[PDB]
Amino acid sequence: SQEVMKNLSLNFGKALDECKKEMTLTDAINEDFYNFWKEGYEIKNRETGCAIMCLSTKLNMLDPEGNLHHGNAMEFAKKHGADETMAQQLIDIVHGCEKSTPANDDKCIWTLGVATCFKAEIHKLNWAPSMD
Ligand SMILES: COc1nccnc1CC(C)C
Ligand SMILES: COc1nccnc1CC(C)C
Repeated sequence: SQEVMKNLSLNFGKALDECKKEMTLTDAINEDFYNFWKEGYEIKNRETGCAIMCLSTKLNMLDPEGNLHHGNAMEFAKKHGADETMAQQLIDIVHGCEKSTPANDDKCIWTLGVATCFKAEIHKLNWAPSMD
């Protein structure tokens, strides 16, 4: 549900400010986060992939190679209002996109691709939120 996905994204984003400092990241990234769930919007900045990976890691959802920890990702979904069935769905999508996205040494870019694949799957389900 959109409503859930809205709360997830707001909460995934909360620690952005800490990552900064910790990464040297710019304001191109805030424009990418602000626009993320916009239909057809396309993330072009490498450094936004870096920021997602830093956020996910800080939430214990990511191993040091960029892959999803499925258990921890379920725990994060459930903490923010996803029931079981929605959470496991979110998980099957990230995992599916992990498998489909070309492998890449550049974790930041690979993370872009996964996050793009994910966003597209979520619009398809009619779950992408309107983030004011
Ligand atoms: C795990 O990452 C997430 N999980 C659920 C919802 N939103 C995101 C992130 C965004 C949009 C930055
Ligand atoms: C956990 O969220 C994530 N984990 C790894 C890479 N990308 C994201 C964003 C998604 C899944 C949209």
